[PDB]
Amino acid sequence: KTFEVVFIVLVAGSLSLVTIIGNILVMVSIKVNRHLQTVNNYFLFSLACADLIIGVFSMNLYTLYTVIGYWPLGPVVCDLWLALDYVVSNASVMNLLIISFDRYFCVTKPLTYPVKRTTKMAGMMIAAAWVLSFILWAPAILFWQFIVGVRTVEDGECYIQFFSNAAVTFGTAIAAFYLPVIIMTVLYWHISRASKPSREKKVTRTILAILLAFIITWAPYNVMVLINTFCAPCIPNTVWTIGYWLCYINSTINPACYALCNATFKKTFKHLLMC
Amino acid sequence: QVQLQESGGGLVQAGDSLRLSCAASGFDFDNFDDYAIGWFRQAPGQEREGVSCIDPSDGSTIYADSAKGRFTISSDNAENTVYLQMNSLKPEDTAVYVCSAWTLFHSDEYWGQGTQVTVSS
Ligand SMILES: Cc1c(Cl)c(OCC(=O)N2CCN(C)CC2)nc2sc(C(=O)NC3CC3)c(N)c12
Ligand SMILES: C[N+](C)(C)CC#CCOC1=NOCC1
Repeated sequence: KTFEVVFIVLVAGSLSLVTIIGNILVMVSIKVNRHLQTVNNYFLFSLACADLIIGVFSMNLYTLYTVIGYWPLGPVVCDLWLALDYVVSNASVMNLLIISFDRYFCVTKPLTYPVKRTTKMAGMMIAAAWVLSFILWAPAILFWQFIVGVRTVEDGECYIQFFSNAAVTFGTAIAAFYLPVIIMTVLYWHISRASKPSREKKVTRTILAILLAFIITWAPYNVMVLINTFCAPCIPNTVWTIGYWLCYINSTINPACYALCNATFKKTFKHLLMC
Repeated sequence: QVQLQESGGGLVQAGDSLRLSCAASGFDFDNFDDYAIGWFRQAPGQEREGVSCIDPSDGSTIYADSAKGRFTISSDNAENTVYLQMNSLKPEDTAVYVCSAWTLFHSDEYWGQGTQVTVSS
């Protein structure tokens, strides 16, 4: 027990550290190297930002939550942290979605779309992602206690209240994960099937890496959210922790499946680390 | 990184033909195979529209609706150099022709210097 806590804080802490370091490297490498400053990498920039926010704030506060056994910081910063976390995670997923769309359009109309698409459009789509994430999650999180008339959240624990009622739970969860993953998988299927063998094996390779990443990371919690919404004593806390962390690590593996999956990005990376 | 230089730029009367060649320099790690290459013409004050594009690894040709039937594109995989031959040209095809290369999903995208092609009559 004396070495266990430090082991936990070391694993989780170092994980978060690797997250923020990696994404900082992405942003920095995109700003520093003009050659990779394409419109397709602006989405990677926004993604790196969201994953940075997740990497610094969500991971450490949830590490604290889990390592102490309860949430001491208070109801105000509880609602704040949860709002932030959900909004920026949803932002991350919407970013992945918008990347999927962009890649689809770049694939289908290979000569018209890349020229027709401008940076202003990219900024517009990014802003759309963040805004829609905020609207979908933030107002429902903080103002649920004001509407219900009580804060269902226990004094020691810090979860979201509206999951106590399934009607909103499903509606938000599918709009955050299920619908977006359906769209991503189907249009990526369009990409793979219509685009393309070295040229063709690789497409299925990258698409598979990306989709398997997104799924193995985001699916556990989203289905755990659906399980707990039916019965209260049904889900313990250890598996919950596992699910939450599994959701967090996506923001750690994002530079691998989008940035470092390309050849130049890593070569750029090396010089920053190699001074 | 890599510079892409073009050739063949010159004068031609209506009905004649030309052969623009785009050569790409030596690249580190990335294989010429891993790059798809397209030709883009830029007319005075006009938007940089795409004429055609070729995937050397697959040999797949994708032409624009404007230059279909006249323009033919290929390459030499061993030489790492692409050739775009245009036939039966019009004075509407007076523009600066540049050579672009995009890695899949539009990372590592490159643009060249460009050569002038002016059609008389
Ligand atoms: C998202 C979530 C929800 Cl929706 C939830 O459900 C709350 C609930 O309905 N009840 C009613 C029945 N009571 C006995 C218990 C509270 N409980 C947890 S616990 C936890 C975590 O992260 N636990 C960590 C410390 C291990 C969550 N993320 C989480
Ligand atoms: C998953 N976590 C609770 C840690 C943060 C969040 C959120 C809201 O949006 C999404 N949930 O899953 C897919 C995106």
